[PDB]
Amino acid sequence: APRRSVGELRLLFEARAASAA
Amino acid sequence: TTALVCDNGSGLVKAGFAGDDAPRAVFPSIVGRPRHQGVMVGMGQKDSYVGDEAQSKRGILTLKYPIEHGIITNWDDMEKIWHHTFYNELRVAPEEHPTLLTEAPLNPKANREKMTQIMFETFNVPAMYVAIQAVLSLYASGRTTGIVLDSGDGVTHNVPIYEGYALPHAIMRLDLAGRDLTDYLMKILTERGYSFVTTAEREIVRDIKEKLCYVALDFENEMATAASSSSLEKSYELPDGQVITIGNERFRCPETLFQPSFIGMESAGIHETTYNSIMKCDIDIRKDLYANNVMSGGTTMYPGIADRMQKEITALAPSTMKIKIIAPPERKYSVWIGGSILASLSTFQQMWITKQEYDEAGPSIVHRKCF
Amino acid sequence: TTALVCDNGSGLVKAGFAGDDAPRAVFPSIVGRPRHQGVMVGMGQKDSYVGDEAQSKRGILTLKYPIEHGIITNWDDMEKIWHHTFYNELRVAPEEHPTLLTEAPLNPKANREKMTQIMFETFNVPAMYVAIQAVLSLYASGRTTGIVLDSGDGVTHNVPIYEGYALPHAIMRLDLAGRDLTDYLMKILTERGYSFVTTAEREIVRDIKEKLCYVALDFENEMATAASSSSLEKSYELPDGQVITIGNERFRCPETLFQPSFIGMESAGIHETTYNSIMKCDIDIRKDLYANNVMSGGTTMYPGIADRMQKEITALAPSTMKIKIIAPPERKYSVWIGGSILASLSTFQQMWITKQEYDEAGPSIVHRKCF
Amino acid sequence: TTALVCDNGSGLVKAGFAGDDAPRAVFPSIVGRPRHQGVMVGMGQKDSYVGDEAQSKRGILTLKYPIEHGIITNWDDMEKIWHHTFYNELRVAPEEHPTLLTEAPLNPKANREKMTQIMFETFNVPAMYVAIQAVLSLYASGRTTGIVLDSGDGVTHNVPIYEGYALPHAIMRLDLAGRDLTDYLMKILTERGYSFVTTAEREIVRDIKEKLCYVALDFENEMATAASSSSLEKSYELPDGQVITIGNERFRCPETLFQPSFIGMESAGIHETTYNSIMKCDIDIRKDLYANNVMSGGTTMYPGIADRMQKEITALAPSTMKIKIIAPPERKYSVWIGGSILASLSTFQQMWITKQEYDEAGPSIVHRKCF
Amino acid sequence: TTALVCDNGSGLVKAGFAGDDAPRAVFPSIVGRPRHQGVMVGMGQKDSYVGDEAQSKRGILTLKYPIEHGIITNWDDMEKIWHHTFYNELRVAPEEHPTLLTEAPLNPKANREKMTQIMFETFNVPAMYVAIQAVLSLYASGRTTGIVLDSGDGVTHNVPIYEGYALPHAIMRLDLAGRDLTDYLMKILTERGYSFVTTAEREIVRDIKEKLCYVALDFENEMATAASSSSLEKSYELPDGQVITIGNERFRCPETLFQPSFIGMESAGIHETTYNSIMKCDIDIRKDLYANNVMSGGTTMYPGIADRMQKEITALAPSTMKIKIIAPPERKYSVWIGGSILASLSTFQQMWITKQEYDEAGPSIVHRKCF
Amino acid sequence: TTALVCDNGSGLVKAGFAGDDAPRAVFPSIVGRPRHQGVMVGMGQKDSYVGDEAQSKRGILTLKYPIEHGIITNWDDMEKIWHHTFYNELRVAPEEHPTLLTEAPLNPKANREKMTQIMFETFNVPAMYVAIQAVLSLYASGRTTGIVLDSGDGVTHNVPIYEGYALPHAIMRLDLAGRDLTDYLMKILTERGYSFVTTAEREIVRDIKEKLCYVALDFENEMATAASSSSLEKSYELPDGQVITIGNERFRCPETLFQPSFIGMESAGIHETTYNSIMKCDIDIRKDLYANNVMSGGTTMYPGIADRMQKEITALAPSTMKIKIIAPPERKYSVWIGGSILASLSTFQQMWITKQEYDEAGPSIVHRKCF
Ligand SMILES: Nc1ncnc2c1ncn2[C@@H]1O[C@H](COP(=O)(O)OP(=O)(O)O)[C@@H](O)[C@H]1O
Ligand SMILES: Nc1ncnc2c1ncn2[C@@H]1O[C@H](COP(=O)(O)OP(=O)(O)O)[C@@H](O)[C@H]1O
Ligand SMILES: Nc1ncnc2c1ncn2[C@@H]1O[C@H](COP(=O)(O)OP(=O)(O)O)[C@@H](O)[C@H]1O
Ligand SMILES: Nc1ncnc2c1ncn2[C@@H]1O[C@H](COP(=O)(O)OP(=O)(O)O)[C@@H](O)[C@H]1O
Ligand SMILES: Nc1ncnc2c1ncn2[C@@H]1O[C@H](COP(=O)(O)OP(=O)(O)O)[C@@H](O)[C@H]1O
Ligand SMILES: [Mg+2]
Ligand SMILES: [Mg+2]
Ligand SMILES: [Mg+2]
Ligand SMILES: [Mg+2]
Ligand SMILES: [Mg+2]
Repeated sequence: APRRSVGELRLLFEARAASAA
Repeated sequence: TTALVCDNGSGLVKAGFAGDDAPRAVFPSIVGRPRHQGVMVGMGQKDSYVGDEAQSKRGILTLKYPIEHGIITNWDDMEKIWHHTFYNELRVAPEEHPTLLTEAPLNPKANREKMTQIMFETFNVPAMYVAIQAVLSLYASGRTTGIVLDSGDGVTHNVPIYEGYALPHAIMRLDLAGRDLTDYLMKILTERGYSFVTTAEREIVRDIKEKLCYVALDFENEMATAASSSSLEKSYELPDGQVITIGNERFRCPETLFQPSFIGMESAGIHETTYNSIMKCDIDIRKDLYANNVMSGGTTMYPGIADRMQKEITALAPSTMKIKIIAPPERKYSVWIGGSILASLSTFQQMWITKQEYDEAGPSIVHRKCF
Repeated sequence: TTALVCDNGSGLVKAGFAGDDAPRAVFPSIVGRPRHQGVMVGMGQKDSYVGDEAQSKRGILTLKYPIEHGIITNWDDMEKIWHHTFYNELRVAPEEHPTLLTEAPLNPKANREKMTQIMFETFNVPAMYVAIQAVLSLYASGRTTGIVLDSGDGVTHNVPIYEGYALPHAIMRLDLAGRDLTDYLMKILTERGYSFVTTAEREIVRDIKEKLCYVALDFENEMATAASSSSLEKSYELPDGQVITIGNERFRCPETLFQPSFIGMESAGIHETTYNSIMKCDIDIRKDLYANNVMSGGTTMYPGIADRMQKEITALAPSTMKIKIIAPPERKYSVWIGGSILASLSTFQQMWITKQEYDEAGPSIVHRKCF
Repeated sequence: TTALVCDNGSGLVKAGFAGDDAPRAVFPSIVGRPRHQGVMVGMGQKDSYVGDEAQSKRGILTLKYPIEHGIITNWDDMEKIWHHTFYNELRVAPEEHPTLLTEAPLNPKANREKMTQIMFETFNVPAMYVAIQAVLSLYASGRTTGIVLDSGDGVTHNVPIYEGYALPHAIMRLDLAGRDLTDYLMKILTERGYSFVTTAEREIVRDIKEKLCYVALDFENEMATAASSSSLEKSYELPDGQVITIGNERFRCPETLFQPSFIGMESAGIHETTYNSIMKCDIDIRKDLYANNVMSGGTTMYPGIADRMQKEITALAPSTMKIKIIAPPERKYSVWIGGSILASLSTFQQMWITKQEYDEAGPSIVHRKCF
Repeated sequence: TTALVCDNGSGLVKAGFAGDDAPRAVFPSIVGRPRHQGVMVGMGQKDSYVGDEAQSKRGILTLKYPIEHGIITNWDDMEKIWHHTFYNELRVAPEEHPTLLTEAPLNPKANREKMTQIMFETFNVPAMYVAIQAVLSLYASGRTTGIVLDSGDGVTHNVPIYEGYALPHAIMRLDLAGRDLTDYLMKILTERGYSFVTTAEREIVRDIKEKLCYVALDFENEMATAASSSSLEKSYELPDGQVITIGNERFRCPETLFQPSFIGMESAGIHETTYNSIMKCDIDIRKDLYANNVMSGGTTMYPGIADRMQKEITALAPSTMKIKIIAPPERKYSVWIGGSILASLSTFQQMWITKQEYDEAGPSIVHRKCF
Repeated sequence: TTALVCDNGSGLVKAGFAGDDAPRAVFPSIVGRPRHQGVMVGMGQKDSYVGDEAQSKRGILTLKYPIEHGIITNWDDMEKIWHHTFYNELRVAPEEHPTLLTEAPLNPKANREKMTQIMFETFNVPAMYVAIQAVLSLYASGRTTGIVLDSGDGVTHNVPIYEGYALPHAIMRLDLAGRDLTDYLMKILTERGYSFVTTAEREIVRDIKEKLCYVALDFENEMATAASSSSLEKSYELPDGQVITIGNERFRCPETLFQPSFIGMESAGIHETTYNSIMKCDIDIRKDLYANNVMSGGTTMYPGIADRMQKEITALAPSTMKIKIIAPPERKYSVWIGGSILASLSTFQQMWITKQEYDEAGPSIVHRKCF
């Protein structure tokens, strides 16, 4: 996978937090 | 206030504000002190130089690293490196910025305590945390499941993780990394008479290692090819313009990661310790660890290291397993990028060690809260 | 409103609306709780996994079954399994749907009372009933007369019935079923070194049991054949791609149903307890019980179990009796299909425990109305 | 001719003639092979060293144990250990002396077969037997009834016995023993920076474990005391005279027997598996098992382990039961002493596997005669 | 035929037949060429003089050493030194006598190859070998285990050995030896105006170094004593009868072995590199290395060097360790005596490089066989 | 009061107040004593003449230099030269003016001590210092880093410096300078019969050397050109009007700096000793030494010496290195200008040897404070 921003990666972990919730 | 991420790994400090894509201060974790007489007055001739200052003066300084095998051995100089990091490079007063430190796993609790003491009593920082570097390396790769293989300047460690839930019994740490590779490269460059012995020369052989070395895909056949032909030889120009030429040393140096017995290290190689770490994991999750090998740290940057690692684990692991290695670009900075994610993550703001908790519980608090 | 059928048997919940041909929710009656240190953030907010979710995370969870030997031992987790069944799988509010539970016979009245309390006070259900699983198993076959052999995950029981009129003195329950078969299979797989010890591995040996095992028609000659030739050996692939090979263990495992002394269980085998149950029946009806053995429950699914059972009872029963075994397809779901019939039978709508009767009589009501 | 008893347990071989009060050869079950170059000719520099030879040369050898978790993994080196046992330590030709081997229960039949092959075809021994170590441990105490807890270097197992008649369904084996304790002690000694990584260092941490460690009577309060005061700290001197100091690690190490989750082992502790083994026994005999717990094996030698075990089982077992633990002195050698009794018992001389029976029946004979 | 041992170390050739107790040819490894005009015909005025010829003509020759820091820099003159060694001093034809050469460790493979080429193609010798000088130095002491510290004219190196099995990762070589001591002695003798600048004067200051210098036991107090009193001053008579007087220079010269920073060398001192070499060894063997420090080479001949080395290592090493230094008489010749042993050892006659092996494999063979 | 700088180098005294751009007293360091009878009374006929006095009377005086090879040989006459410098030339009382002396490096400590004694006890000066001439020569250029090549009347020396921090092991001093050039010029002018033998004639050949001589760019081709054509010949007029003509002597004289063997000096030339001095420096700084060769002293004034030096070092140094020579105008006075800077630098006023420190510590103080 190509480089992606921390601004992008954070929202993946916020989405995964909502999935774990 | 925007959080602060300071990867006091070995060899290079990576530091910068949280939420940035890359560390805005990267410099060597070196303190250098003048080696010779002080003949020429009319200058500050200052007692100590750190980072790029020390590199710019390399050949008159006794360079020293105050963190060795991921362990801070020399707190008086490490506190100079932190002072330089905060006040000269980042140009920020730490008493406004909560600082995410990080360290290797399986590391003396005295270190984590002294880092806590120094951060809360020298720099008065509002809050602090000490994440495991390999856990950060998953955040940088957007993963939630995988083995992480971090291979730094001073230590190499494996941490398997599955939807969270790091398996602490399956963690392994090797004490073999880029310094042992540099010193072995010096030992084998002695075999054709480039005598490097000073720490300045150690710092040049680090550059030779970074520029020329690569990992052989098939070490016996690469060794035979370098014996039969000069095609693998490369020429490099020393700071004084003396040309050197290097051959089978070019891949014999990083091969010691896969064959530690070359440096007399007894341990299993990095492929074997990766496999044995997966073998310490419960049998259900191994397929996803094989599918999610994450590589991080500067000594994973060697060309072909991912191909060699995949070959070796595919030889170790059962024939059906889809062995995959996530070794992206910028994996050198992945520990810092993972800290830049974690320190800015909205759920992590519960996790800081506040200074009130330190005033209540002393250095012992950082064993209770941090993993 | 359409009735609701929830077969909280052991091992698997089967649940679904009455009148459906098959249970639309089938999932393991497992609650799993994390075993390890949760280092990443994005976990731990959810701290208990149920059913197929516990299978999807098998290798990081301490799996537990809250119903053991057909007895609910752990009401706090069983109430989680019921919550999951109603709200997540069937996606229905139980306060509109009368729920047919079912349980094994000869079972502590404290269980039937706590199930009543939970159904009427946690889920507020309009009405409830607790049918005997073997009585349900007749409806799915269409019999009115027969031996029922139910053999579940936790218990095995025989209930003879004749035009109605279950003979309560001739009921027998064995406490030997698929969990004892799994644990004995683990004990004998240890004989060639596949060490399974975790509950995740118990859950894999359950799959090995379901995929490979079968019941020998002539155990001594099958054992001699497996000793003399590898033709009976089968290979299976573990979740990590490690191949295992299995031989006489393949039929020695389910043979323990016919020879409980293999697991140290004292009792007579399932053929002998079937015969002794017929021998407790009045001598006029025995010919129709021999002509109507009904087999149900998942551990009756083994290939050849009907042939072995017929051989053994034909050796036990008098030479004239036409021993016949009704072991159809889907006999794994026959208890649920029988509940789907009964709950939708127009004659049965008198039989529900209404919530008014519970408000008048407390848990004791379910001993007065239900058989 | 006087029989021969050779306890090839893990970690230490105990061997000697039957009827002796103590094994006259006790040495570590280690094979070591030179790690480094062969620089200095004029010496045999021999290819392999075993036992005390390997300990005397520890720091230049890659030590390996050919028996792992009570399972012989490396027959080529185990046959060297047997050769050393017979010809160098006991100084006897096995073709005159019938040899009582012993092994742990619930152990791969391939091991018992390969031991049979090796004894009858390499050493030509007149006769052989393979007693279960826990059954032997009764003879050394003089009991006829009890639940034996053997806890070795590689395995721990419980075997309840009543006037004879070992209950094979109630046997349990844990795969947790002194090696897992050594490796966890290494992991926690890393917490204050004594990095032990070589097998020589593993062999030193085994000595630290034997000299310093003890089992806490009340682990939470001992942990709090070691946190509040240095009174529990002890100093030990490494082979090079470097002093180390050890504190809560001193009892956190053997505590993992009671809390296997410290090493990530999921299983119940040794007190819980002892209780569950008694709970697998028929309800009449439990009172005499509680009255006759027999402890054996080197990892039962920890100070206070009997007191802690008695506390934990008295908390588990019903309040009336007279929980008693028979943990005598020399219980480290009780398995050998039990073999020295059994091999010299006149009733046992019927029981040997004769070489004629092996020539008739191959390795399979040792499953038919031996328990 | 009796073997031949030719220690082409730096500064002095030691040569003689194997089995002799002492080298029968000891002479300086010097080639001298006439510096001035050729005024006086009627003489050969020959182009070159070597050894004692060059010393006897010292003041008209530009003396040069063709081996520098253990590395042969000048093969055209080294081949003259070998010719002189064989034909003029030993008076023997090398084509009958297999020649044991020796060299320092960690030395360019081009040297070992060119020595092989020269021995097999110029001198046609039947066989050859190239032992490490420190490995030879054990044989002359009779040890099998120890650190060897060899300190020659051109190089100093540490090699730890244990029952054999030299630890190649713990070898260290310092590039500081008697020439650096001579040049520093010249630099400090300049401090009171004895200007020595010619190579003839370098060769006289070598004699002053050998005759007068000693190693201070407590350098600060010896320096203060030489500052406070003339009692430490000694007078020496130059070849022309000019008296010189020497004071604190007498021990400041060899002190640079312990404080290399005096010559601007950055490396740790010889005591520190001895300790660090023991610290590279596995922790079990360190006690026997401390018990077996072997000193060899001419620059270990200074009075008091053993006492100073013992004091310094006893300050470095743990207080319990029995630090012992084996610095016998004739330790100047111990490398040759060790070669005289090894070349006459009957086990060694397998080890020679035969000329057939060179004709098959060229110079590369001497990396395969020799250590 | 403004400090005083008195460069008692060889051949010429340069003296003057600090802060002046050029020394206001420059005169030869000569003492002359009447050679002949005292025939003519009525005059003082005074016993001694110094400086321009001695030059004005040259042909009746036995001229002598009291400083030889940078070493003061004749303190009774040097004290006359200092007396003349202070009282007759500068016309100042030294007891008000702290005096910065200077001397060459690697010079007998007896000189620095006697200069200290004389300054503090004959001239009662308030304070004194003794800077190394080459360190002063940097200040006049404005460098902080460089090779300094000082080439005086009596000595030539190389001192490498880097941001300060003179490397004392890499200093070299040659004892070859303008007096050896004068004496060789006299020896070769004898080849066409200009017999110069008196010290007056030595003082005339010094003028011939300064006026006519130059350094050949390509000595072999200049020698061939002077052999083939008279174009290189120059005519000079002696004080008595005798014309002399000079040819290949014109560049053969200063060529001896590059080929000391012409005067029988064995040492490497000034280009070779410059390169070898850079080669004693650590490999990182060599590029800045090549970029910063500083030339100073009167014998660097020869036309073409910078071009020849650049050619020779560019032939010696690696092809990439940007060899640059800083040989400015007034480099004859650069040592004095550097003293005029240093003595007026405000940071230096800490560095003076005060007379209180001399009264406390005697001549030994000037080894402790001064470099
Ligand atoms: N491009 C490269 N190729 C090979 N090695 C590299 C490269 N870049 C850095 N390294 C090596 O990686 C190490 C530094 O890695 P780093 O990640 O900064 O350490 P840490 O993990 O302790 O922060 C050094 O040994 C350095 O020589
Ligand atoms: N096809 C099959 N072959 C063998 N065993 C099976 C098969 N299907 C299910 N089982 C076993 O039957 C048991 C589950 O039966 P089930 O009827 O769901 O229990 P219950 O009667 O309590 O509802 C488990 O032990 C499972 O392993
Ligand atoms: N006094 C002691 N205290 C604690 N541990 C001990 C003691 N003696 C032996 N051990 C440990 O017990 C193990 C050896 O037990 P042993 O009975 O010889 O094994 P096995 O049962 O396989 O023969 C080793 O791990 C050793 O460290
Ligand atoms: N008695 C002595 N005291 C001090 N130094 C000595 C003595 N004898 C020899 N040396 C010095 O030792 C060096 C020669 O040692 P040697 O062992 O011959 O060298 P190598 O090890 O290369 O053969 C020379 O520097 C010499 O000056
Ligand atoms: N222009 C010149 N050309 C050649 N040689 C010169 C020149 N000027 C001075 N010299 C020589 O340089 C020497 C004086 O140099 P100087 O720097 O005054 O000595 P010091 O370095 O001891 O002060 C004398 O030998 C003089 O002949
Ligand atoms: Mg890092
Ligand atoms: Mg069922
Ligand atoms: Mg045992
Ligand atoms: Mg030598
Ligand atoms: Mg000068």
